[PDB]
This record gives sequence, structure tokens and C-alpha cells, in this order.
Amino acid sequence: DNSQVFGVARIYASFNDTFVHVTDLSGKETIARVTGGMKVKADRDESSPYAAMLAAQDVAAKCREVGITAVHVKIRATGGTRTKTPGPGGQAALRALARSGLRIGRIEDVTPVPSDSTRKKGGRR
Amino acid sequence: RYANKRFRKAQCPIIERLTNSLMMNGRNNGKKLKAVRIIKHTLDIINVLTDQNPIQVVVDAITNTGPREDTTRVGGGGAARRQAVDVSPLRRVNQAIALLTIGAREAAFRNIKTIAETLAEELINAAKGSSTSYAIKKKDELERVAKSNR
RNA sequence: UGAAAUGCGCAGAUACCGGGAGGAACGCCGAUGGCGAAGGCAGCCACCUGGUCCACCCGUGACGCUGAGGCGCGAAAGCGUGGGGAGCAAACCGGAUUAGAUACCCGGGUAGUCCACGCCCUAAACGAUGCGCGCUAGGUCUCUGGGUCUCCUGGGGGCCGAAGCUAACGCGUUAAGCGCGCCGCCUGGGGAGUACGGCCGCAAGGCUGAAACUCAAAGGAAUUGACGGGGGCCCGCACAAGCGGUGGAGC
Repeated sequence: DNSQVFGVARIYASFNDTFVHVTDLSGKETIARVTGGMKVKADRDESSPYAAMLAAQDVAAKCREVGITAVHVKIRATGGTRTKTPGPGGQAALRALARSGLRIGRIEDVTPVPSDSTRKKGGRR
Repeated sequence: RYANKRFRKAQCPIIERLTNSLMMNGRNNGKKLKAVRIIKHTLDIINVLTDQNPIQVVVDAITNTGPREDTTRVGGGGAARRQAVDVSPLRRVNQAIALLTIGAREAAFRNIKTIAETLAEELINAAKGSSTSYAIKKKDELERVAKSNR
């Protein structure tokens, strides 16, 4: 709509799925993608690093119309994929962006953590 | 690989090495004679049906038949992806010649006491003057496979 | 998860954003580092407090060393009362694997793990090496103080090594060397850290600690060898490349 060119990209990995949303210098999201956004179904789409890759690109390409060029990447959460590929899951997204055409100014890990909300199950703790 | 490339004596009729190679492809059981005859007779077939000189027709055929890119399997972290790759110039000829003879054998037409017509027809069909026939198909198919998995 | 299943989810889970509550731990810095007598101790802040090194050589003037029994401290688990409880998780309840699976793997889960007060007192509580002092080549890296600060000097942590020691492995100014002082401890293996007695403990248990009988060994280090999905280098029609074939039919 209204060219921005410089902005932020938030990569939110999880064991389930990857969702990336690009934003303005301000923080208001330009566009967003995920594995679901692309037509890929729940298990594979969601997590698969491949998916993360596709989602990353879709996010950038869509943002390209917005006139996006440079972006700061923020990584939140850890997650990946089951896939045979190395599938860090998060990394692929970080990669797809660097390649997508946008110049990535920086990668930053700001995974949130609770002070200590509630007990995790899932064999955690 | 199998061994160092041995140089081949050029063809008695037209002293072209490539021709001998083709002849070798045709021959089996070391019946070198029958093999040479089939190729020669085909060349005669190329002369009548087609105004062009056989030697030119054949070479053009091989060109159409040589695959530029082929896909080779490789094991990546997951699954074996088929990596596309160039083909050696040496490799391309062996594939082209081999594919011609195979496709030629493929043809229904059983002409001449032997195979000789199938070779004659196959080569013309190959030419890109006529770039059709079973030989070209394989060639086109491989290239298509490659760059599919670019 | 090897594959799975149990399990959770349409009373809407998972993934995503915001808000809140609660418990526990304290990423990077972080070390090959530091502190403490040991056990042990790592977010930041303040208060209270122990030990320790160096320089000056100023004060006392042998006031020293060790230390049976005592007293105190003493990881984890465990115990008592009360509190707390997010995650983790003996027992336990399920799923799977298996010949069986009272296990390893997966899903749950109570004590417990956290705090306070009291108790227990153990350990591969290890450097498997009691404390002090003196003496006996160096080299190298490191932490902390002084200096005339491309190195010297003091305290500490590592590595290599003189002399020497040691069964060997190894130790070697951080001694396992050369000496002196004092403490503790050993005396073949099993029976056995058991029995009995005593002392301690709420309890679990702890400390002390045998005998009969029995065996020619038990044992330490190192040597040759055999044995058991690390690395490097290199071969063979071993694979790949390629031509012909067996597996089908009849014989």
C-alpha cells in the first residue's frame, strides 16, 4: 500500500508451526504468513522447516509490494520440524529471509520467558 | 571408471571415429561384420529416402540425442534428492549412441534382413530436421526431469 | 516414537497476540577462572559477617606445632510440625517393546524436590594423597598484590620436567623427593560392616565391632594376545559405469 522499505520481521517458531509477520519500523504488521497460510496441511505444513521456508518467503514477497527492502529479524521461541532435512525449523525461516531479497540487518533472539507462569507438562520441568 | 578411454580406429568408409563407436553399439557377440553392414546399409537408406548425405544426418541425430543435463540421486539428510547435473561431453556421446541403438531396436519396423532399416529410420527421426523418435524422447525426458528439481 | 499407542483437542486444543497469578531456577559474562576447613558456594541491590594475600617493617618478644576423648559444622536421600507446590518426579496408573518387561521408550502421577523450626550424619564426604616446618634444576600458561612493570618479586591454580622416589602407572618447590614433630589408620580372601553387647536416633538407621566355619587365594600395575552404528590413509569387478544373465517356461 504505502511503501515502507525498512521494517521488522518476527519469526515465531514452535514445534507445531512457524509464523512470520513483517512489520514497520513502528511495529504495526504489514503482512504475515505461516505454514497454514500456504496450502499445506496440519502436520507437515505446520512445522516442517520447508514450510517455515515457504512462509518466510511468502512473507517477504508480500512485503516486497509494500516496498520493503531492509528488515530486522526477531526470533521468538524454538521449534522446527520432524522432516529429514536438518529442520532447525526456525533457521530455515531465518535463511529464507536472507535470501528472499530483503537485506537482513540483524537476527535477534528475544524468546520470551515466563517468570514462572504455571507448571509445564510434556515431560518438561 | 571402467577404464581409460581407448581410441577407436576411424571408420573404413568415412574415416569417422564416432561412426565406429556407433557401430560398436550395434554389434553384439563381436559380430563386427554384421554390425558394420547394418550401419552401412542404413546409410544407403538415408541416401535414397533422404537427399542428404548420411554422415551429416547421423551426426545431427546424435546432437539431438545428447542430454545436456541429467539427474543423479544423492542422499540428503532426508530422502535421496535427485540432484540435477551437467553431463560430461564424453558421457553425452555414450548415452546418445546407446539410446539411438536402443530406440532403433525399439522400432516396430523390421526392415532389411536385419535391423538396418530401424537404424536408418531412427537416425532420420532423430535429426531435428526431424527431432522425434524414441531416442529423442529419452533425451528430452531426462532434461525435463532435471531442472524440474532445479 | 525406531515405528507406534496411551493422551490432549469442536465444552475449540496445537500454532499466534495481549493481560494476570504462582512456584522454582538464575542464560550471556563463565574460564582451561575464583572463594571456603570440608560439605560446598554463581541474576542484581543493600545491611550484617568469616577467611585471605601484598607493601611498610612500625609494635609484642617463642606467645610455637600437633592434637586422644569433647564441641561444632557436615552433599543427597530420609524423619517430625507447619507452610508452599510452577516444572520435575521413587511409588503408583496407563501406552508400547518383548518369548516374558514387574525395565529401558511414550502419557500421566503421589511422596519428594522449595521455606521455616527441629532431627538424621551418611557418601566414589576423592587429590581415593592427615597437619606444620625446613631443604632439593628449571621451563610454560594462568588468577590476585607489589616493583625500578618488554621483567623481577609474594600468594594461589594448571601443564611439562632436574635430582630423587615408585612394583609399575606415575609423583617431581601445589612431592608420592630429602628430613623432623604430632594425630588417625592397615596386618590374606569369604563369612561381614554381619552376630552379640553398648552408645546415639522419633524412625529409617548410625558409631563401635567379632567368632565358628571355609578358601589358596583375594589383590595392584604393567606385557603379549584374543575379544568388543571412532578417526586418517589405501586396495580388490567391492560399489558405481556398462554389456550379458539367473529368478518366469520346458527340459
